[PDB]
Formats: sequence, structure tokens, C-alpha cells
Amino acid sequence: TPVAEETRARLSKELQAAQARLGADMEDVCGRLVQYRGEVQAMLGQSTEELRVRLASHLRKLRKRLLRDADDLQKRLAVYQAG
Amino acid sequence: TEWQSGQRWELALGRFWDYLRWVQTLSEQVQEELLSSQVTQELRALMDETMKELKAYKSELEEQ
Repeated sequence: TPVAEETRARLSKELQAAQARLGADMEDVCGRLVQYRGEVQAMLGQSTEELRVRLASHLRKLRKRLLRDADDLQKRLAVYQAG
Repeated sequence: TEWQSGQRWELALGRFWDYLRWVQTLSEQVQEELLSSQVTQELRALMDETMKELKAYKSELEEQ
């Protein structure tokens, strides 16, 4: 409102979306670790070697998305700081 | 774009991030705690603290 009024609000929406993306990222991670818990029960005690390799690979990509969206959120807060 | 600050919300996200890097290792202790809900319980608590601190920060930011 104080550093360009009508546009700064038209920029809170963007910050809004960035927070939503982070929250979603953190939820997708927990979701993936719940899914791992169920996958292991399905195996009825057989080796989970292959499940662990898949989880490791998938978790690394989920962690890359999280960092990228965290980076973007920091950069947006910084501008808002002095619209 | 260069570096950021030491804000309460960045420290919270820090702890979430360090916890997840430990999980990534899939060590024996990670495997134990994954088959319980212990890991998802600890991550949910860290997630909630991050979003709580983030709301608070944006609120005080609008004062400037």
C-alpha cells in the first residue's frame, strides 16, 4: 500500500501462491513417506531393497522441487519487503 | 537473489530441510522410524511451525 498502492496488492496474490506451493511441496513429501509405509506391508516381509532405491530417487526429486519453491518464496518476500 | 536473512521462518524451514536430508539417508534408524508414523509426525510438526512463522512474518512485513 505504501510503496505503489494498487499494484502492491496485485503482488500479494503472487506471494500467496508461492506459500501455497511450499505447503504443497512439504505435504507431497509426507504423502510419499506414508505411501512407503503401505508399500512395505504389501510386500508381506519380502526384501524392500527395490522399494528403498525407488523412494531414494523419488525423494531426491521432491527435495529439489521444495528447494526451488523455497528459493522463489525468499526472492518474492525480499521485493515485497520494499515493494 | 544473493543471500537472505536469519528470520524465524527461514530457521524453521532449515530444521525441516535438515530432518529431510537425514531421512534421505535411509539408514537403519530412518527405516525403523518410517514404519512407525514417527517421521511423518516430526515432519508435520516442523511443517506447521514453518507456515506459522511465515504467516507472522508477512503480517509484520505489511507494517513496512
